[PDB]
Amino acid sequence: SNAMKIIDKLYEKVSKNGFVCIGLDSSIDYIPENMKAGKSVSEALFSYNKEIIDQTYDVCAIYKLQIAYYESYGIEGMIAYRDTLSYLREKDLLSIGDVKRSDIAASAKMYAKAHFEGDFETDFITLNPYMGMDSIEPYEEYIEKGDKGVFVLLRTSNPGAKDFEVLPVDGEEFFYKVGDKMRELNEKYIGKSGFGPIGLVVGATHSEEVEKIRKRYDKMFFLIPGFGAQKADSMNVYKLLEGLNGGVVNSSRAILKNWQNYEDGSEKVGYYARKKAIETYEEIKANEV
Amino acid sequence: SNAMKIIDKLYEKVSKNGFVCIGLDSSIDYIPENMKAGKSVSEALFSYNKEIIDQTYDVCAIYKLQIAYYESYGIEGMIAYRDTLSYLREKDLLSIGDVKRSDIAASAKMYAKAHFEGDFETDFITLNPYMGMDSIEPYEEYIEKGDKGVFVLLRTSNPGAKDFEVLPVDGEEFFYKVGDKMRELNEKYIGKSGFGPIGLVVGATHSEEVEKIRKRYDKMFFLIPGFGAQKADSMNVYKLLEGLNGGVVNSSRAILKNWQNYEDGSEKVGYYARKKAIETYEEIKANEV
Repeated sequence: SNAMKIIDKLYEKVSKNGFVCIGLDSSIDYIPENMKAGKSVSEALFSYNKEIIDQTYDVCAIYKLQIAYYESYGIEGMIAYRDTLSYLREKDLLSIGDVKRSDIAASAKMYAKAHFEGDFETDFITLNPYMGMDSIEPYEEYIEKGDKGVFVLLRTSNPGAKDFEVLPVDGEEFFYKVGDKMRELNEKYIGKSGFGPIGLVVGATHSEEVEKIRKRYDKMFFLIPGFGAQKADSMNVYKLLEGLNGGVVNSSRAILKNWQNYEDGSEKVGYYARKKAIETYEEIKANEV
Repeated sequence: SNAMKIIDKLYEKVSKNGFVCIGLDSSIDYIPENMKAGKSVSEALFSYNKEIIDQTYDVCAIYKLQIAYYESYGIEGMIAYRDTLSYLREKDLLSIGDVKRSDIAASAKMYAKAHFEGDFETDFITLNPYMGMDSIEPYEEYIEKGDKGVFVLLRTSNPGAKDFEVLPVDGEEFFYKVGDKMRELNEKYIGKSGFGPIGLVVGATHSEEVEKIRKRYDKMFFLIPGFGAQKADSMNVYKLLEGLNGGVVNSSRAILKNWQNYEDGSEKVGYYARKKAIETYEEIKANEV
C-alpha cells in the first residue's frame, strides 16, 4: 500500500496535505527579538524553523530551503541548514534543497554526495541544465534507487527569462529543448502515481503558456517558485496543477513574515505561518470551476 | 605595487607568476595517511591545502576551489573551505570560489553576501547565466566597488555542451547571446589592464572556435576549467590566451595527486604539487612560436 518511490511519496503528501510548499528561506531579520535573545545564529535560525514546521507539517506537502540564505550566514547558517534537514527527516517530512547546482561529471557527483547524503541530505534538489545532459546524468545513480528526485530549471517568470530561456530555436522557445530532454529521461523512472522523479521548475507566466507547458510535460512534477498578488497570478498557478496535484507551489516570505502583521504575532510565529499556508492553498484552489 | 581593481591584480599575478590556476578541489582520498592521522576532516583538508599553498604560491596566479568537494564533507568541509580562503587572503593570494550559482534577485543577493563577504569570502565566483541578466545584475553592487569579479559560463568542452550551449539562435550558437550580453556589461568596468572583472568560463574545444571566441571577447578574462593530455589540447588552451595573459588555466587532480607518483611523495606533497604546476605552465607555453 504505502508509497515506496519518493515521487509517489510526494504525490501522496500533495493528495493529503495539499500542494503548498513552505519555503524556509530564513533570515535572522524575520525572527522575533524574544526568540533570538541569547541564541547564536545557528540556534536562532533552527528554533524559528522548528516553530514553523511544528505548526505547518500537516498543511503543506513539502518544505523547500533556499540554501543561499544559509550560506549567507557562513558556518552558523550551514549548521542551521543541517539541523533543519535532520529535524524534517525525523518528523517524516519531505524537503527540497533549492541549490540549482550547475556542474558536471565528478563535481556533480560531489554535489550529489553533498545534498543526497550526510549533513545536507535532502529528498529533492533543484538543478540548472545549462551545461547539458552530463549536468543531470550524474544524479541518476540516486534517482534510480527510488529515494531522491530533482527539479530542473525550465521556464521561470522573472524578467531575465526574456534574455535566454525564450530565445527561438527551430521555431520554438529554447527552454522546450531542455524540457523535452528531461521528459525522455523521466520516462525511465515513472512511479505508481503516473509521475516520475525528474521534475521541472516552472513559473506562472501567462495563461496560454502555462497550459501548453502543463500539457506537454504531463508526467513530471512542477516546482512553482512563487506567485504574485494579482488575480491572474493565482489562476495561472492553478493551471500548472493537474487535479490539484502534479505540482507544489512555493511560498516563502508571506508565510515566514505573517506574524509581523499581528499584535500578538511574536508569540505565534508558527500559528501565523500556518494561517498563511492554509490561505495560500485556499486561494489557489478557489480558481476551480 | 600597485593595481587597485581586482581584475588588474589578477592580470598582474598572471604577468608575474604565469597563467596557471591551482584547483584545490580537495578530497580526503588525496591526503597521505601521515597527514590526516589524528585530524578531523576540517583539519586534514586545511593542512593539506596549506602544504600545497606554501609551495606553490609563486608558481600560479590564483587558486580555484570547487565548492562541491567541500559541500560533500558537510560542516567539516565548509570549515576547511572557510579556513583555506582565510589563509589565502592572509597571504595576499587570489581565490576563485567555483560555485556556478544560478539564482536571481534576493536569492542572488544572498549568494553575493555568502561568497563575497564573511566566512566564504572569495575574490571571484563562477555564475550560471541561464535565468538571465537578473542572475548577474545583483552581483554588480560588489563588482562596481572594484574588489570582486565573476566568471560567467559561456562555452565548455564537455560532451553535454552539444545539448544546449551550441543550439542555433539567429544563425549561430546560443552561447554567443550570453557572451555578447556579458561583453556589454563588462565594458562598464574596464581596468587599467584593458580587461574588466566580468569574465567567461571557456573550455578548449577546437582551434577555429577558440580563436573566434578569444577575438570576440578580447577584454574579458577567461577561466579555462581544465585540459586533456593530447597535443591539440595544450595548443587550444594556448589559443585562449592573449600574450600569455587574459586567462587562467585550471589544473586540479594532476597537481593534488602528483605526490602519489613518487616513492618519497608522502612527505613531499607540496613539492610535487609545485613540480606539476611548473610543468603545466611549460606544456601550454611550449605552443608559443
